[PDB]
Amino acid sequence: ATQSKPTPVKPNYALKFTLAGHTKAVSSVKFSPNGEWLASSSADKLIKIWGAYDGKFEKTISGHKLGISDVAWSSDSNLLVSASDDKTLKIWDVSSGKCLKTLKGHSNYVFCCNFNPQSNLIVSGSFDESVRIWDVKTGKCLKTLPAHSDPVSAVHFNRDGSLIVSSSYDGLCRIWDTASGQCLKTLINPPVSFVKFSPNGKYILAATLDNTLKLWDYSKGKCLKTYTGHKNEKYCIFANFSVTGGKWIVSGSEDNLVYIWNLQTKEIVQKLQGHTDVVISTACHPTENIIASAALENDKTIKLWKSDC
Ligand SMILES: COc1cc(CN2CCc3c(cc(C[n+]4ccn(C)c4N)cc3-c3ccc(F)cc3C)C2=O)cc(OC)c1
Repeated sequence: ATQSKPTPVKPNYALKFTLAGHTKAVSSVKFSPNGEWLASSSADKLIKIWGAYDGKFEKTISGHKLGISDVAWSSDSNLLVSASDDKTLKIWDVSSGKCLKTLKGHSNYVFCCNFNPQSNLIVSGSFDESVRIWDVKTGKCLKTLPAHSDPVSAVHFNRDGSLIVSSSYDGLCRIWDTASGQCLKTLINPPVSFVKFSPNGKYILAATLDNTLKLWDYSKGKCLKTYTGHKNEKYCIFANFSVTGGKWIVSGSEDNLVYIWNLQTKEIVQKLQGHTDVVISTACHPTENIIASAALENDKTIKLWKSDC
C-alpha cells in the first residue's frame, strides 16, 4: 500500500447539456464561485442564470438598453456586475434579479468587468480606452486610468485585489497598482485580446490575435509556456486555467471548437466539437471537472461538458 499521484494524460470532456434561450449572440459565461450557478450575457440585452450542474434555466435578468458584453460574480455568489454597450455597468442582486446600481462614467461601450476578491471594488475596461475602478457600495467611480490607446479587451484582479491586469488592441498588457492607479509594468505588438491571472496568482495567461496563447511570469517578464493550434485572429476569446483535475488550458476558437491543452507539455489534449459558430467564451467550474462554452449568433447556445479528470 502506497499513496500514488494520479497523472492523467488527457481529459475526456463530453457534452451533457445544451442551453437555449438567448435570441442573439452569447457574449460571456461564468460559473458562480460557490459552484451552484452559471451566468450568461448576450447581445439580446439579457443576462440568464442556469443551474451549474444540470443546465436548468433559472431566470432572466433585464434592464440594460443595449447588448451586454460581460458578466462577473461577486465572491459570495450573491451579486453580478455586467458591462454593456449602453456605456454603463450594472450591479445586480442575483436572488431578486433586480438592478442595485448603475455605474455611469464610460464614454463608449463597456467591454469587460470583474469584482475584486473582497468584492468591494469593480474594475471595468471600455472601448473608450480607459480602465475604471468603482466602489461597489456607493456605485461611484473611484479612479479612471488612461490605460490604453485602443479598446480595452480584458481586466482582472489578482488574488488579494492589489493588482489589476489589462489588455488592449493597442498591443500592450499592463499591470496596475489598485490602490494608486499607477502602472507597475508593461509588456509589449499584435493586439492582446485576453489576459487573466493564474489560480496561483503568479502568472498571466495572455492571448494575441496571431492564434497564440502565452503563459508569462509577469515579475520576471518571461514567457514560460505557449499554446497554439486553435484559430484566433479576429475576436477576443476567453481562456481559462482548468485546475480541478489535470492542469489544462482551455480556450474557445474561431473554428467553432473548444481547445484543451496540457499546461506543462503544451500539447493539445482535447478538441470539443458541437458549436456552430465562434466559441467566444469558456469557463471552468470552481470545484468539479465541468466546462461551459458559448458561441456567436449562428449558434446562440451554451454547452456544458463533463470530464472524469
Ligand atoms: C476592431 O475593434 C474591436 C473589435 C472587437 C471584436 N469583439 C466585439 C464583440 C465581442 C467580442 C468579444 C466578446 C467576448 N468578451 C466579453 C468580454 N470579454 C473580456 C471577452 N473576451 C464579446 C463581444 C460582444 C460584446 C457585446 C455583445 F452584445 C455581444 C458580443 C458577442 C469581440 O471580440 C473587440 C474590440 O475590443 C475589445 C475592438
